[PDB]
Amino acid sequence: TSDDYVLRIFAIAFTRKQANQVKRHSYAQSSHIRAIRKVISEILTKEVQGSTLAQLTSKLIPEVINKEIENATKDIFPLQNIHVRKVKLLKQPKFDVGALMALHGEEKGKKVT
Amino acid sequence: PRNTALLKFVDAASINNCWNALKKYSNLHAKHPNELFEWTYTTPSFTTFVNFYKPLDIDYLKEDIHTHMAIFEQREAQAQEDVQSSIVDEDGFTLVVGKNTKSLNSIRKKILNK
Amino acid sequence: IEDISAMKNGFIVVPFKLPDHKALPASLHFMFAKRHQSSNSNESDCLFLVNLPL
Amino acid sequence: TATESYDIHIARETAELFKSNIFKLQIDELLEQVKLKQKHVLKVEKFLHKLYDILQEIPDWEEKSLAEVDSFFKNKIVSVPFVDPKPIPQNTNYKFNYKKPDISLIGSFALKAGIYQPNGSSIDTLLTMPKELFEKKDFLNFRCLHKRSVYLAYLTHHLLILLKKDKLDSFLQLEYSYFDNDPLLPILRISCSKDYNFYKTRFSINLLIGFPYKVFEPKKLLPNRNCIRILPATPLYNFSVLSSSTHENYLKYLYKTKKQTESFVEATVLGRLWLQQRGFSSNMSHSGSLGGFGTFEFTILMAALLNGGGINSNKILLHGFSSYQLFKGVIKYLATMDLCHDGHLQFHSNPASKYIDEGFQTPTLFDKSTKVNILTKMTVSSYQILKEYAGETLRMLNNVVQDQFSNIFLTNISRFDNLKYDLCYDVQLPLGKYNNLETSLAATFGSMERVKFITLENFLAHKITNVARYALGDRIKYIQIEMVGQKSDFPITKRKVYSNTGGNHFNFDFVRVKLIVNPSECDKLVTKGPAHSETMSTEAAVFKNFWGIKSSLRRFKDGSITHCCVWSTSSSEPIISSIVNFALQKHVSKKAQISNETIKKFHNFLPLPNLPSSAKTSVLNLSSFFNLKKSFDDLYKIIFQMKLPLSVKSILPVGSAFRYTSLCQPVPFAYSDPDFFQDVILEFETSPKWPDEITSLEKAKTAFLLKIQEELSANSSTYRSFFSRDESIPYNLEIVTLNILTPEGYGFKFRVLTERDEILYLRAIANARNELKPELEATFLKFTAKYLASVRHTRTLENISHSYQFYSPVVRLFKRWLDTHLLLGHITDELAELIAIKPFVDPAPYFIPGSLENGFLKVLKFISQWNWKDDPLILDLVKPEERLTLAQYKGIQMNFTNLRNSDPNGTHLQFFVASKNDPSGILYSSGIPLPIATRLTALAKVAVNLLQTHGLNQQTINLLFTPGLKDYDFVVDLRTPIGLKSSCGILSAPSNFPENLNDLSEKMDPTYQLVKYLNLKYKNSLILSSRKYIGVNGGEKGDKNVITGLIKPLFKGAHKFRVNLDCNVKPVDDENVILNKEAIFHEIAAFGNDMVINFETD
Repeated sequence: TSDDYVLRIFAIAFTRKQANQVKRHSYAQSSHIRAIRKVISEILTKEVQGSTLAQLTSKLIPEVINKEIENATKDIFPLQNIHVRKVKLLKQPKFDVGALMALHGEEKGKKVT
Repeated sequence: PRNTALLKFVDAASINNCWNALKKYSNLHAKHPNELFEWTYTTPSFTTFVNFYKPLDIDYLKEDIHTHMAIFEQREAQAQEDVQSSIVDEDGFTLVVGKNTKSLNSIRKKILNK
Repeated sequence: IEDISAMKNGFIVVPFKLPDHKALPASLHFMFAKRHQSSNSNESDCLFLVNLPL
Repeated sequence: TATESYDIHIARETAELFKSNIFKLQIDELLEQVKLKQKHVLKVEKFLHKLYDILQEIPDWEEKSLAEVDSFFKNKIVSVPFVDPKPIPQNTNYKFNYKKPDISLIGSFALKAGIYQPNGSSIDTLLTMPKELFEKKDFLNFRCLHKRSVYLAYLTHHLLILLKKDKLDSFLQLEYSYFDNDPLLPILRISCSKDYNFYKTRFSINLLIGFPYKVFEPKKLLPNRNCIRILPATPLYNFSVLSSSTHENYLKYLYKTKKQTESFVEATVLGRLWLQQRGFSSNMSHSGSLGGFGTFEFTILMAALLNGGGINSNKILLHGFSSYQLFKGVIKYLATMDLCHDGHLQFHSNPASKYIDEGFQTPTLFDKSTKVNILTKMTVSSYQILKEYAGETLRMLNNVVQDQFSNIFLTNISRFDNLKYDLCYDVQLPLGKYNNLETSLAATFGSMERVKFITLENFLAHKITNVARYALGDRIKYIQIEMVGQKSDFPITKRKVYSNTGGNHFNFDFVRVKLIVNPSECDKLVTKGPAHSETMSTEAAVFKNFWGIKSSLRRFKDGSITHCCVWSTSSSEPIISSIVNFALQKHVSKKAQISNETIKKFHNFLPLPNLPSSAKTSVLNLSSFFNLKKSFDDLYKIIFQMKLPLSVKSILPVGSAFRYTSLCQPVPFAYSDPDFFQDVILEFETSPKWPDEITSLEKAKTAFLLKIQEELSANSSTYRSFFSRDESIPYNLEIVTLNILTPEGYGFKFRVLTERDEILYLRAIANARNELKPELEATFLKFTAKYLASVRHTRTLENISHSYQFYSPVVRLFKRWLDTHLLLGHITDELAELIAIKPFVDPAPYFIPGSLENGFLKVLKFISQWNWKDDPLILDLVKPEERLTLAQYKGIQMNFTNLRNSDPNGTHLQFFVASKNDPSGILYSSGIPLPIATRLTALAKVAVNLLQTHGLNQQTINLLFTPGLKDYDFVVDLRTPIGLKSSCGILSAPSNFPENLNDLSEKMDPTYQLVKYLNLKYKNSLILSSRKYIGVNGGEKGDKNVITGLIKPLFKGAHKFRVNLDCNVKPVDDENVILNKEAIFHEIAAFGNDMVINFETD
């Protein structure tokens, strides 16, 4: 990430059938599945390197990355369920009280005698 | 034509009379410069400055977006139907039609790029 | 200095006396004018004006 | 084993291939420019030969009484320098001698290393005093020092007799001085006025008095053995007498060194130049000064490191090594190896060197030849800053990206005290008399105190370091004391150094308490101490009798019961200043005066908002920023759960208040601030049916924002919003911005970015003509500079600012620097801020800047010494230890090649500021005149030169901060009819928003759009400047704005009449036309008819 975090993201997807279809299955072939995995990997790495971790969390809040994947891989194959399954940490940066506190939004006591 | 302007007249008699008055004004400046006119500006004031820093008229913007979207969709429909309405040449040649082409201008300018 | 009223190219001199300033030690604004010839339809009987004021 | 060892050595050499090239070039270059002449060598060697004839024809004498010596020295003009305490006949049973001296030469000019210096150098001359003159009990009770003093004085008097015999009094002057600022050891300094006058060679010969080889017991001469009776010892005096006994085996073994290695002379000059550029010399640092490390200590360390240094007696520096390799070896050892708190070194210089890992709170270098400890004169703080600077040199050499040889070897950082260090405090102490000390001092200076801290200068220096370090603790990283007013030169007629400056009869004017501050813990309101138990512990007791009435017993938020001392935070003066005032008032003297007037007036020049508790609000506080973050989060919530026909994607702020770069601290409902409406982008999901026309695209954006405003006014009627136009980018007039007003009193302008703007701009730049290509290139350059690169800059700089909180005041103050100097409106904000951030992120060779004044002085210094024509600004905008590599390095450098082939004279580009978030570097520095860019650099040059010539003071700082008001042609002083200080938010308050947007525009000031429209209508012939922050730059009430003017010489000259001139004209004759100054002046007067007051012209 741009704030030096190392992250691993697992994303899953599902094919769907058109309404006009009468075939009871809509599989995708090998060039299809390979191109699909490629373009979703592209949008994944591109967006996580265009954003920070804070904005990344607020980006995964509305699941607008999956809507982006749909409206980007729309020109390959019809999909019904697209999801990011997993997010795992690998290496954490060095802690900054500044970053954590400026995210979160200096104290005095009561004079014990 | 930067820092210049264009003053259209009504007819030849008007532009001739104005040119005669202008050469007479040049001769008047040559002979006696005191009789010449004074230029007065419509002096911009705080009303003009709050006009410049004033918000936009909501109904004006609304009628603008309505009419321009109407004429713009008219243009876009006309262009796409004209280009993918199977334009044929005079001696039996057919223009190549493709998936979602709405622009003969893009046909010719993409040939210009390539 | 006061006899410059016509250019050799065909331009004329139009001087204007400006309203004075309250703290300045009238002043002259110089404009130029010439008829413009063109075969355009919407450019008939036009005066090409040079050095327009504000 | 051996083969893999040769493999790792050739791996070192392959990694060190190119640096060998560049560094052999650089070292032979600078050694050419520093090397002496053999002619100077031969002149001075014949001079020392004539002096050797004099010193061999001086005669000798025997035992005489001290009273007879006093009679002799009151009969003759020369005064003997008896060091306090004076010798007395009651405790001096003995008498004196003088026999032949053992003569030698010492110094690097005896080590065969002579170099040219601006001020002068030293060729030390050792005169060794005889063992027969030594008694078998002379090291006790200053008696050998009295023998040395009478030896020196009789030698000076007979040298004066022989000199006035040999006529040399016209050219040869004699003085007394101190060898390496040690107050107990006086030496002679013979110099020449203006055949044996060597003035062009600029030397000044030292004559010392020494002791022979193994003359006193190292067992009774070790630092832990006493020498003065009345049990503590005198380690400094013991080291002085022992090294003055064994300078001679030092130079014989170091000639052995020079016979075993080759490039030693050049490597020692590298060390000497390192010391004389970072600020160190050989003089004493225990006396409230800095030094103790010259070429003498250097060559001892050099022999010691060739002798070894490691844990297991290994070899680190080989004799087959070069000047560069000797320098890098000693700097890696000094950077990685601790000597004061961790361990110490040992070597037999007459087996192979060894590290021993016990500490003695003193830098400890051990030679078991005559049992010497070499670095006892350097203090703990001096070795601390030495090892920090060694780590800095390690970083500078470890940079394989940049060429930092300039920042290592061109910068005398001790040119400016307030730029080399961070915090300076002026302390005046009128002590008085040594007998008045018992009432004028808070500590005790008795017999044991005199023994341990023989000089009162040493004692006061050590006690002020102790009290300041124990009061401050972790709130600073380093602590130093400079003593202004110290002189080490006294005439031959006086017994010692005498002065009357500083309110007393001692040799100092005042004290500069100097601080390298820890930035993270500098403004903690509480000073945490020991815990709380049933019995009062030792650390709790020393806390109690150290703090007194300030000490207290407190409970915490967890309830934690510790000893703590809280203060009150002040915006004008810092907590470190308050605590150092308190400590230096209570534990040193009740009459000393302490001030930090430069930091006080800087913090006073920083503006203050009209919010409650702003007087005691700190500089690092972020409360208004946090509140605008909460309000923006609420607006983010509302407009995120808003429903639109297209599902929304991105709501990203790009605002300056979010980038911590705002001038005025943002006050709620302050609607006169130019930074009140901060920009936030709103990106949509991708879609296939975008309009492919740019005007209808921006109209689709206005339709987006129109239904946004409609739904907002329909659901959340407390929110008030309207539409405003954005004309910052030309030829795109339909960019209409949505301004929203929160009920908290904050404003945000919404601008939509999508996938089609840069595509349609690329379509336009492909369709346009070649003559129109640079203008549209500039428009697209400004477009992608404002839209996306600003977002990347905002996010990464927010990360870097939350790493470096101390960037936020200086990047706010830096705008205040050039707002007053008429040069922000011509230059881009990101360009200005990167110039502001560069010395922070690249602190070579400074300290890391932990103070506003230090950072801003670094900034202005870099602008001034920036040879912008030659060297490009490459920045690595990263948190401290994504980093840029060598391929990107050479790519930016080849971009610089295209830059200096496209524009040499600055007529198209001046400042090449580039980082990761711009591969361009040219993307930001357009829209500027070359006279304006060169004027910014030359104004910085005037600032640095005035800093160099007239120190630091209030008048010079006010001259740096005021506008010059000169080198312009015409100046228009304007006025606004209403004051704007309360509405813009500076305290010397608007309640809520009015019910009228025209009244809001009435409060809004039109000066910026007026000046920018004048610049637009006269861009080709005029370059105008003004103020945009009228509430801070409009006097005591804030209604003043000044419009100055510059005319290009191209239109100051006379040119022919054209139809494309774009200027106001007047003719001189039938063909020649010049500008109409009075017409332009009456034009701007009629534009500002109700606002103009004063108007002057040259």
